[PDB]
Amino acid sequence: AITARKRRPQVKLTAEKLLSDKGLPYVLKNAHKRIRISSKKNSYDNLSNIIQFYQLWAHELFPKAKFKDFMKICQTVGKTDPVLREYRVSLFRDEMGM
Amino acid sequence: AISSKPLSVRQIKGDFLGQLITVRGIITRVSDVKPAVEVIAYTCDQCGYEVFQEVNSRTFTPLSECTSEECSQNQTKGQLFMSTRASKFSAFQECKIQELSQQVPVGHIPRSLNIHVNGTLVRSLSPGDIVDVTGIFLPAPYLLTETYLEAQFVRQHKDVEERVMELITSGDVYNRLAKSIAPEIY
DNA sequence: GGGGGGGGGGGGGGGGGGGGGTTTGGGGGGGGGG
DNA sequence: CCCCCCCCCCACCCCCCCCCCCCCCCCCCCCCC
Ligand SMILES: [Zn+2]
Repeated sequence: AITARKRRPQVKLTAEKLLSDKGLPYVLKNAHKRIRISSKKNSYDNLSNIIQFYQLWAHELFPKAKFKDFMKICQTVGKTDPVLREYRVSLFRDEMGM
Repeated sequence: AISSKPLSVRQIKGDFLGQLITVRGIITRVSDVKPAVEVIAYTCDQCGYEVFQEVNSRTFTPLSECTSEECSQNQTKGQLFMSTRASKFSAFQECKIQELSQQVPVGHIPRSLNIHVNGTLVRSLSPGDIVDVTGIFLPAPYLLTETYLEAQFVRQHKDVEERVMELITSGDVYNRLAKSIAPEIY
């Protein structure tokens, strides 16, 4: 019966999006393929070989945030969300189930 | 048939605005060529999805925030930066046409008009040219509007090494050519 | 002993209001005529 | 050679911006399982 009034929306990294296909399943699809670590390279380069993939994945998943801030958000949702816990424990449960 | 008739500049009245008229006069001044944007291309720093603004006036205001869904759905307020590589420019030039000195009524100042010419038609005109030009007679933002003519079509008012043999074979050509210099002079 | 829910602080967005955006005379230098 | 002339040089709307207010998010604390 009433004409609308606008209110500002907001978006944040929900655990559902973190569990979308481009979320952690993307990590499982691509991390072991893309990160490579070797004695043939120094420690700084090996650390960079990790960080480059996780940064690109983080930006492609949630481009809004800086990489460190994204990491804090990920650590904190990891500290809290039950479905994310069930997923992570399911990963190590699958490794147990091998 | 009206587009066929060559109008002198002072016959171009306000009722002609929007019509494809044809004008006649002398070009008193010509601008150097400069580029003008048809479409600005902006890169987006934070997603790489470019965005476009078309320009349709003598001025514009540049974009700031990435309006693309790639940023907007991610509510990622990325910043836009203009690229001259990807923006489409068109060649622009202005010329001032004046009515012919003979057409001026007794005591009046000679009247004049701005012609704007775009694209490949640029640098078809030069100062001192006497010329007929077809164009759209248009207003521009200054209720009194500035006005100009968007040029569309131009009409300027203005083998041998075998052919020289026609005079050589006739002979005594130095004496005759010297006698051909101003024959009306005794 | 850990996770949820309640309550308070702090930050960001959105709207509203306001201000800004040519002639005439004189001296000195430089050139031309008597 | 000297003086006069004449030439030069000079004195109302729209955008940006800022201020104010309200809501939403994030952290801390307390209770429940
Ligand atoms: Zn963007």
